[PDB]
Amino acid sequence: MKEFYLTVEQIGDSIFERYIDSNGRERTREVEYKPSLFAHCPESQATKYFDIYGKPCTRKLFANMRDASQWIKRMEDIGLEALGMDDFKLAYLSDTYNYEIKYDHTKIRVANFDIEVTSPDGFPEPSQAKHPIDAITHYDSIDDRFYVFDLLNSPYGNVEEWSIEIAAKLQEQGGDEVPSEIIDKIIYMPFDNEKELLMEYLNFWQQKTPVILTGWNVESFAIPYVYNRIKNIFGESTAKRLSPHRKTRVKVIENSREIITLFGISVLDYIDLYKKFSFTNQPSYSLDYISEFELNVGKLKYDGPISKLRESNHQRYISYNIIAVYRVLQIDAKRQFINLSLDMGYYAKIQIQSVFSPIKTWDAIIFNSLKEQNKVIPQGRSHPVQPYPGAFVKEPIPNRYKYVMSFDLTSFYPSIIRQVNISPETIAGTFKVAPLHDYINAVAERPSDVYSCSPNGMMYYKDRDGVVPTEITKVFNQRKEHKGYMLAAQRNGEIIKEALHNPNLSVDEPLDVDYRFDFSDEIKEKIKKLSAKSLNEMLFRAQRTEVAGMTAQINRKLLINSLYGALGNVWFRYYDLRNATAITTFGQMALQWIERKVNEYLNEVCGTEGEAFVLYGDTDSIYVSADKIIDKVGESKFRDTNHWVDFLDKFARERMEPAIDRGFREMCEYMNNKQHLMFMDREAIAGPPLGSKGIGGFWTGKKRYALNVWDMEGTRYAEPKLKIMGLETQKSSTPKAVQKALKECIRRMLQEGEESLQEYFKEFEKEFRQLNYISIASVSSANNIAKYDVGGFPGPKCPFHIRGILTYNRAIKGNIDAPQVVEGEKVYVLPLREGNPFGDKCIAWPSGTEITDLIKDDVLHWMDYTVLLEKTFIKPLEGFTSAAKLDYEKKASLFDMFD
DNA sequence: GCGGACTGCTTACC
Ligand SMILES: Cc1cn([C@H]2C[C@H](O)[C@@H](COP(=O)(O)OP(=O)(O)OP(=O)(O)O)O2)c(=O)[nH]c1=O
Ligand SMILES: [Ca+2]
Ligand SMILES: [Ca+2]
Ligand SMILES: [Ca+2]
Ligand SMILES: [Ca+2]
Ligand SMILES: [Ca+2]
Ligand SMILES: [Ca+2]
Ligand code: NA
Ligand code: NA
Ligand code: NA
Ligand code: NA
Ligand code: NA
Ligand code: NA
Repeated sequence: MKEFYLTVEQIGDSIFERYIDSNGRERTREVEYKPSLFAHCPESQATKYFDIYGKPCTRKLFANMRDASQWIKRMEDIGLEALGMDDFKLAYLSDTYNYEIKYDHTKIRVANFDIEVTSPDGFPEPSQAKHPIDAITHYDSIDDRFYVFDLLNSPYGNVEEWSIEIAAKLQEQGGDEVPSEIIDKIIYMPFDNEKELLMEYLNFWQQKTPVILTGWNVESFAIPYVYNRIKNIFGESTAKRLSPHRKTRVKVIENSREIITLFGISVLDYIDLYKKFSFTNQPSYSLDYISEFELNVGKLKYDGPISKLRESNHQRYISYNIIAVYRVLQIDAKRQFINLSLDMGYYAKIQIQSVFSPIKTWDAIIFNSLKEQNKVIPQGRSHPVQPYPGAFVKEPIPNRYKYVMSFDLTSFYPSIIRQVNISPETIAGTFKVAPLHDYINAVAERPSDVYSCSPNGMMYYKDRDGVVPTEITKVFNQRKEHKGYMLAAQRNGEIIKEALHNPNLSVDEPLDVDYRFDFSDEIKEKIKKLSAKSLNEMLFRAQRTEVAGMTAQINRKLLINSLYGALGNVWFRYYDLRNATAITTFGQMALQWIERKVNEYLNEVCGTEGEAFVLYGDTDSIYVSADKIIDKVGESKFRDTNHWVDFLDKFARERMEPAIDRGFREMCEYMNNKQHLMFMDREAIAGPPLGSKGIGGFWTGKKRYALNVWDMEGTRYAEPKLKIMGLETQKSSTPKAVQKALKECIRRMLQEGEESLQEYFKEFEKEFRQLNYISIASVSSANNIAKYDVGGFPGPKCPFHIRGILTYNRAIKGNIDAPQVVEGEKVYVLPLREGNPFGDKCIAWPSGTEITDLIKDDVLHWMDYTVLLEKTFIKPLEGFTSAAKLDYEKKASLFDMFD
């Protein structure tokens, strides 16, 4: 097989690399890499190297990496540019692996681990590491085994061995319900003291050294705690055995927080993977909370506080440690962020941990792309931060909208890049710009007949291929493939959801199919014969396939969009606001241009004139009021809801899209662009159910609307799905129960009507005080707590949630055992009625947790339900209903005087 | 006593 790297590090004049050889074995080699950098030279000096602008350069080979660094500094002192890859690790990887890396994941040691630390005095600071590590579970992906290190003897208690029999038993059975599919993969090891556990762990680590190291919060807790604990006990030299190169780096942040860097290891903390790649914003990021959200597994329920869990129930203590490690594996099997990371990493030829940085990722990609043409990359330069203009957003008239069709452009900014051919080395020149609306209205003089143009004034060559458009097209093509798989899985999902209305009573088995492809007629035929058993399991498998596809497409989308954004970041080698602005300005033109073209087409094809059909639009989308389109054919001529949905689908697909294609084709001509790539396709088909009192949709303002959707990008929903953007139902700061209640109000408004809404509202208002306090608590990040802390009391302009935290601190003040609110993390927030014993109007505590028993009963007693209902529920509901022009409560009328 | 304008903070949409 082709060789491929695992990890790479620069240590002085040496590149330390771990790699899988052509025989499949893991090796490690120390290479004294001789890097090359470049300097401009006279034209007369023949060469094969040129910078991206065509200027010749001479290659400077250095005896070592240190000599190359010094040269860079002297070239700075002289005042001349030093070209080439200054991150020598990237240069090494590029040289060593001059080919598309095909890797074998089964050969990469992926380690998932989690540790337990009993601490009687609050959170055990990893920097201090004063308390014993009394449990470690370490999953090795090559062995496919859970290595469990259990401390039986500790200054905090002596305990019996953990029982795997009991662990496997149902909770109802007194057991721990450690998933049966892993019981056989557990390798259990008890220890009579910590030193022996730790030393044993280090020896295990040496035989099975992680390449990818992950887990939940491993970077901020597990790793630094293990490192410092071992360092405190055995000394630093022993601690450094955690690095296959015996080199670590302690980077410190004073508030004492430490982040350790283990050379030769790529740490991908899963919480960081999840935050960057999941596209969620969660009220809490405890593994308990995320596991529930992702896998629908129950919360690991134990009696008593964690600080006393080991002493009282060591059996469950260890089982929960094992389960916590497995839950991250389960989440990854679903989301597949480790696969994504490996993929990206080997594509760009970077350290795997650098997938968190789109700039490093693209710098490496572009660099490799340019290296192949014997071209030389420019030196990084210093730039001041500058604001610059972005997308256009249409101000919508607040109102209801019965029938709505939406259209969106495909990969807008990356497409704009490819079309215009925007790249650092494809810049041709500039032109005198007319006001933006002159280009939008097609009044302005054609910018150029020789070059490709943006309305920001930039001109680019139409013949020369750009390195940026070239490499952004490659990833875009990947993105497009996976989206195909995603949508197919989605369409298959719906097919199964409908079939679940004819559950055929029988004992059957789930059909063998690749959900990434639209079910064949044969398969669709079979499906209509299965029962809830086989159907529900195919639905699950279809949804897992869809999610896997989502991860792959949405993060390649993120990557390419991040290349756009990078052009607007001063730390990007190819930073250039000429290009970044060329993209955004072109975008503003494109959108408002098609707004006009679409309006023109519809006023004509409908017959009317001067009517505004586009009611809203954001960046690259338009929402077309389709009332007049439906009215033409009249509602009578429709058999059911699905009928007119078919109608609009066909209408948009047959008439509107070709018209839009024509509109953009002309625009591309106007700007003399390299290639027409403005592909606007239909998005949503929304409207109330046929013959109902539902309003279909509504807008309250920019980025705040709801739509009752029947079709989305070709997927016809078995049941109508609510598309809600911006509204309180979508925000993580909104209490769970309020989100749910607000959503039902919206569903009722859009699907059923005013009467139904008032019915539900009256009900919710009556019963809402029985809601669990957590479900009705607000959520918020807690930044700069100390900034507003004046003697434990709110300083000037102290934010509401911060006030709540202070209230909390005072309430628990003194109790070293009470849960502490962490700077930067999130908190639940509740209002307290006047006269409460807390001495303030609100209180806050760490999100995703029950508030400490110390004060729980008092908080429950003094909750201000009235303020809760009015601030979090009624006010937003008032905004929804006012805009749509409805009332959530029956108004008083002249009829109120009749019996 | 408190509404309207401005600010900080937070969390959306693209
Ligand atoms: C979502 C998102 C969009 N944008 C910009 C660039 C996008 O092209 C533009 C529109 O975003 P989107 O229309 O939401 O997504 P997309 O057009 O890039 O690709 P697709 O529609 O097929 O899913 O807004 C960002 O810069 N960053 C982002 O995270
Ligand atoms: Ca011993
Ligand atoms: Ca788009
Ligand atoms: Ca059936
Ligand atoms: Ca054209
Ligand atoms: Ca099309
Ligand atoms: Ca689309
Ligand atoms: Na833990
Ligand atoms: Na159970
Ligand atoms: Na120490
Ligand atoms: Na049937
Ligand atoms: Na006309
Ligand atoms: Na969009």
